[PDB]
Amino acid sequence: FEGFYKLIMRRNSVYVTFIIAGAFFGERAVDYGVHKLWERNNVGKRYEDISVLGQRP
Amino acid sequence: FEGFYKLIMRRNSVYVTFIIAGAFFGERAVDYGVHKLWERNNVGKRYEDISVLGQRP
Amino acid sequence: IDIQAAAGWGIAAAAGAIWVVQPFGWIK
Amino acid sequence: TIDIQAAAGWGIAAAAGAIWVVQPFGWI
Amino acid sequence: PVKLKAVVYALSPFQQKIMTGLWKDLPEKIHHKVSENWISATLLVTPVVGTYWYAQYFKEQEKLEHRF
Amino acid sequence: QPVKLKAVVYALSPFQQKIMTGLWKDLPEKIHHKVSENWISATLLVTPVVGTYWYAQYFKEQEKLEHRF
Amino acid sequence: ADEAEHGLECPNYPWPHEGILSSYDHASIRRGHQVYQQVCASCHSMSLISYRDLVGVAYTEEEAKAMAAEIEVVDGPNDEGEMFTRPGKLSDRLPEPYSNESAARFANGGAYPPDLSLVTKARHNGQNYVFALLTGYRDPPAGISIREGLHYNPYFPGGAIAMPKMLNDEAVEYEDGTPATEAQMGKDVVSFLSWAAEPEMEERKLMGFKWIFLLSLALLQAAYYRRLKWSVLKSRKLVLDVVN
Amino acid sequence: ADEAEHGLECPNYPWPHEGILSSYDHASIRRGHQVYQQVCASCHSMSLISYRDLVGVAYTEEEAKAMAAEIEVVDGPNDEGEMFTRPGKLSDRLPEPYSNESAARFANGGAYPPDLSLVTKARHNGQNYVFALLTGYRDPPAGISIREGLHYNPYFPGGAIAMPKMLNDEAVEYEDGTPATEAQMGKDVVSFLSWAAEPEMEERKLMGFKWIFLLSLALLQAAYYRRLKWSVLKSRKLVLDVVN
Ligand SMILES: CCCCCCCCCCCCCCCCCC(=O)O[C@@H](COC(=O)CCCCCCCCCCCCCCC)COP(=O)(O)OCC[N+](C)(C)C
Ligand SMILES: CCCCCCCCCCCCCCCCCC(=O)O[C@@H](COC(=O)CCCCCCCCCCCCCCC)COP(=O)(O)OC[C@H](O)CO
Ligand code: HEM
Ligand code: HEM
Repeated sequence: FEGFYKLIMRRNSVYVTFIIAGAFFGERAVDYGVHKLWERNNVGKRYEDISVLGQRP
Repeated sequence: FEGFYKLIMRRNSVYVTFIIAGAFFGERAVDYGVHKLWERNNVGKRYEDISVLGQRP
Repeated sequence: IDIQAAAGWGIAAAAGAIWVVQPFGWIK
Repeated sequence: TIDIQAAAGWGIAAAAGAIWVVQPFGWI
Repeated sequence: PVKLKAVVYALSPFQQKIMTGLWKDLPEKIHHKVSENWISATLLVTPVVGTYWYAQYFKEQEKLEHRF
Repeated sequence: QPVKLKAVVYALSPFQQKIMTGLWKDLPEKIHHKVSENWISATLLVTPVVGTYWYAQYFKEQEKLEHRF
Repeated sequence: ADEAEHGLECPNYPWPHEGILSSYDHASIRRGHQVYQQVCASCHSMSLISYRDLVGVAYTEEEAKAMAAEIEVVDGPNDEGEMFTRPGKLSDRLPEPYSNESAARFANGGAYPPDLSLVTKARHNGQNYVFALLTGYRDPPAGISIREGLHYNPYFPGGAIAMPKMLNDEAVEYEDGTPATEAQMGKDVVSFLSWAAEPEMEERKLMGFKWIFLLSLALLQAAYYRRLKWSVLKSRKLVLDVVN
Repeated sequence: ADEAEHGLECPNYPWPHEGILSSYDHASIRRGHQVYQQVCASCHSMSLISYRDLVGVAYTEEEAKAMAAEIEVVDGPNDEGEMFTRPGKLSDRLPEPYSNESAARFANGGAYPPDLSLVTKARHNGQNYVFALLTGYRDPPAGISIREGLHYNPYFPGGAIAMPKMLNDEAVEYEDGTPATEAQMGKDVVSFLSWAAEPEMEERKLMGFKWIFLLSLALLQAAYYRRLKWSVLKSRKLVLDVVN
């Protein structure tokens, strides 16, 4: 808690590390949520929802 | 050269026209002389000196 | 302020390298 | 009354330069 | 360099609210925008909309008059 | 920063002087000066190159002769 | 006069892939590809598409492999300098029905059936237009005669098309069992053509949602930053002697 | 091994086009072209040369037109969609002996006769090399054996070439009655090849002579100009207080 909260505000290197970590985690979390809602909005329309997927003849 | 100076060099417009004329005429004269030397040095080797020119069956 | 800063800026550079290039699978 | 003479001289110069770059002897 | 005489009092950015002013005096803001700008707006919208509607009317009349 | 100078310079107009004859004036002294001042420099430049080239050709010739039946 | 020249407007249909968060219907893509193979490919080429493009979209790797191996592709030269044929691979493009444009025109009354790789992107209102033209062969208005060899279609500009009607009931057999009605086949083939013209649509849409949400957050932050920096200037009290 | 790997070096021959004011011998170009089309062309392509290139160099326009008309060029497709044949024209490239590189290798024991359009520029000391190779077929040195299908030529790197000796005496007949010995045809065909590799040579040399002469005059003027502008500085007398 207070250790990181005192390092981030007092040393720019720690703040820069915090920015990089936040970018990484936030971009992954939005990629994940945006794909979850995309999957929910398109039920049955996926390539792997094809019933005959695997029998061409 | 002071007589030629009083006709060509008194005004820069005349001088500039004289330079344009010298470029034109001198380049033509040099071209003619170079072509004369080329012809004198390559007697008998020209396309127009092919004995059978026009005579391919 | 010289060694601590060097360590902090090295940590930031390493984190930025892990963030730009994401070789999750090269931990072998 | 010298600006007019300067204009005439430079017009002659411009004409000479035109005939010299493009050399339109086969068109005239 | 212009010779200036003035007294300027300023407050620190960290001692004031940053965003609430967007939504303060909102009726005044709308009223000023409408009352100062309605002529300019008219002079911009009227020719475009009028020309468009007249062109549509011309096309409809021309289409009808070529039928049988 | 500007420099503070005290000097007197006299100059002659370019149209009052000969322009080109000074190129071929005391030519042997010029050659003397270039050779006398520059012979060590010229030696250090040329000798390694020519020596290495000559040694390489000598090596190639002897090697070619050694492989000949 | 000009009414026939432009052609009748195509209506708007609720395609499953319209919408900022809508994917293709992949079963419909596979059905439309079957429709292409058994009807369209006789005279239309799709030269921008290859068998490997179908993998992970409508078929497995093995299915597309066998499908490619069922065609013959010109290869060579061999070591003797002579061309030869071989079964197709995944990387091979869809086969062309004609050697060249002139041979296509000669076999179709002088009209050239255009390549369908980008047809939906190559016409205004492309998906709807193709669906309406495919399902829009009907008798011409009174007083309109269509010259021999052409067929009337109000959606087609001019009204007289050189393509005959070939979407008919039971024209295809569907492996999934859905009735191969005219409207079903037209919808499925337009879905396949939409995918073929715009194969990057789903990734692109998934990127637009994520990045507009993120950039809107950034816009909020930037507004706060500008206002915070400018507050010291906007709230300042200025005292001068002048009045008017 | 040691010396055979690089080959025997070619001599220096006094070519008529050598010299800063020396042109090609155009009658020799015409003779070399007949040697080419009568001996070389059955195995070597000249894909960079068109029939129009010969006009004004070795043939009249009607001569080259009839030459091109003698050959059969593929063309099309026609309105029905088939490839056909037509007489050659001035704009056609010289014909290819083989359909592709694999066919050439199959016809020449696995070796590919290279295109001769730039061969004099594509080998070190090119003109001399080609002449020496063509006239340099002879018996191998004692203790050296050549496998079947190859011929000894000390000029060729390695000494074993897939080309058989082709410049045999009177292998061509000359329109001007020039006796067609092996050396004569070698010189003529090298003249033709050298023209083919550098057809701009005569214009280039004329330009070079003219502009180098003019630029030398300009250099003299530039030296005078510089020294005129600098004389006021170089002849100046400078008086200063300092001694040591
Ligand atoms: C129709 C009228 C003529 C049109 C042409 C006008 C331009 C002619 C070009 C100049 C020709 C004369 C060149 C100088 C002749 C004098 C030679 C000479 O003695 O050398 C000069 C220096 O002159 C030079 O350096 C030579 C510069 C010549 C520049 C090259 C001329 C270019 C010719 C252009 C012709 C047109 C063809 C090109 C067209 C593109 C010596 O100078 P100083 O050392 O100062 O005096 C020595 C003292 N004493 C007199 C006693 C010897
Ligand atoms: C110091 C003056 C200002 C700077 C100019 C520098 C001049 C000093 C020399 C610099 C080195 C020149 C380039 C060195 C290698 C060139 C030699 C070479 O590589 O061989 C070529 C041959 O090199 C040359 O031919 C030299 C040409 C020099 C140009 C001489 C022509 C002068 C024309 C104008 C007369 C100028 C008189 C001025 C009077 C005021 C190719 O020979 P080829 O057998 O393949 O072809 C035959 C044909 O002749 C060549 O095209
Ligand atoms: C269901 C399968 C087919 C589809 C989806 C299809 C699609 C299309 C489309 C979109 C056009 C272009 C219309 C335009 O210009 O805007 C077209 C034109 C054409 N199609 Fe097809 N087609 C199919 C089958 C066929 C078949 C089987 C033939 C030949 C027998 C054919 C022959 C043509 C011809 C000749 C044209 C040119 C028509 C003209 O310019 O008048 N098509 N087709
Ligand atoms: C006067 C007629 C010909 C000329 C001037 C000519 C010219 C040349 C030249 C310049 C090369 C390149 C040698 C090298 O790579 O250094 C070459 C190689 C070759 N030529 Fe020709 N050629 C002629 C006729 C022929 C004929 C009639 C044949 C076949 C019957 C032939 C077959 C080949 C082959 C196979 C090679 C490559 C040999 C190898 O790389 O081992 N040539 N020729």
